[PDB]
Amino acid sequence: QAVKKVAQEQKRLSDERTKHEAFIKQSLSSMRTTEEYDFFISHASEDKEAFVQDLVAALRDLGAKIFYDAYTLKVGDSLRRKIDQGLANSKFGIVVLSEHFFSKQWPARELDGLTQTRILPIWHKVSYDEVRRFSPSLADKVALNTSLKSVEEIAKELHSLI
Amino acid sequence: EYDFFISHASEDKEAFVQDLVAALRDLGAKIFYDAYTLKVGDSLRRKIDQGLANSKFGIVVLSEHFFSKQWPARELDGLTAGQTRILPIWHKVSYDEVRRFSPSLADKVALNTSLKSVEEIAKELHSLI
Repeated sequence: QAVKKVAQEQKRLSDERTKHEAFIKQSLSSMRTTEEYDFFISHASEDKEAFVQDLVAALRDLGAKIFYDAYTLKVGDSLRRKIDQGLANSKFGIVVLSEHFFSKQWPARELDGLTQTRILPIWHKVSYDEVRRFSPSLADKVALNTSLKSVEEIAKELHSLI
Repeated sequence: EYDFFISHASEDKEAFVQDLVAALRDLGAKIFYDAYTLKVGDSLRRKIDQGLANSKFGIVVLSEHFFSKQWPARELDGLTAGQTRILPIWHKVSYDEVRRFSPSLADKVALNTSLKSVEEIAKELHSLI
């Protein structure tokens, strides 16, 4: 009888997951509907070899043009000026939201300013409470998750913007 | 008997487990966790079997520290199965890196701390009484 409630929870979790995938796909459709390069990707020094390499390896196979060596954050400058120089070069921009990213200690106003738009944040190995601590607004809104989709699926989803 | 039991790595007990146990105790549920913290040399399947006997439901928290303990593949793929009384919780872990250990566990949907808050996960767990 105890398993039945686990089944009910299972069904609820499944419906919620369905709604979430629908939401992000609907926002990307509105984003595409609304530059020499396709994407640029802002990340920390620690995430570069770990996740970013795999993502650009995934996107370049689909035929996307990216450059990630340029946009490594040293945590010594403004986030705004780093995302605007990339919007001048690329069609879209990606920010990898991780523990290494939040450890740089960025001004609240800039994180509040990260949120049609051409910028797409990707949650990588973070909890909701943790993101809510640095900026509750950034955590409240929707973004891509590495906990929900594989790197390859994420790459296809991004490629739908071009 | 107890309501839940929550197995976990020794590293996540102060970061997430203490918070969840606190939240679930604030909701009137009785759970125990210090007895079900696992060492690198353990049998996952037998440990959960001890857990389903002194409590009604079981919780496994899937984190980098949990996977750093190299469990057998058969014991992660067995978390899934058959009637199921166990509830996995994803905490700060990537999809692809779960696949490295168990694809069957990665395709199964579970509670995700990147989606809900600890208080929200607590309520959502309390719905099972």
